[PDB]
Amino acid sequence: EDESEALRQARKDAELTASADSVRAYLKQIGKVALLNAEEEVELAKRIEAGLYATQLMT
Amino acid sequence: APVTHIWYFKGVPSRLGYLLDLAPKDLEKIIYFAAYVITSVDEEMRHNE
Repeated sequence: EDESEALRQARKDAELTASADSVRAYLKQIGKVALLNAEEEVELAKRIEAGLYATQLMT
Repeated sequence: APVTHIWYFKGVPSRLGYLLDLAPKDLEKIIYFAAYVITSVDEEMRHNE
């Protein structure tokens, strides 16, 4: 079903796998983080700008 | 970055596995970036903390 820990146990068991194919291992690796939206991109870019200004003023 | 010789990891008998007392599957997971391994651990700090 969609509950009772059967699906969760199957998912975690399949996630703790080998995947000897290097390309497939890389794909399963990238398939972790979710996608973003324009506001999140703008906020992240502002954070990077603040960080670079911070480090240049350190210098 | 370092690399491991294929002869002493993949073969009839796994020489790296025999030397380190590690299963070949776990060794492949270690040297192919599929599983982390604990290089060393402290005893005094763990004991007193």
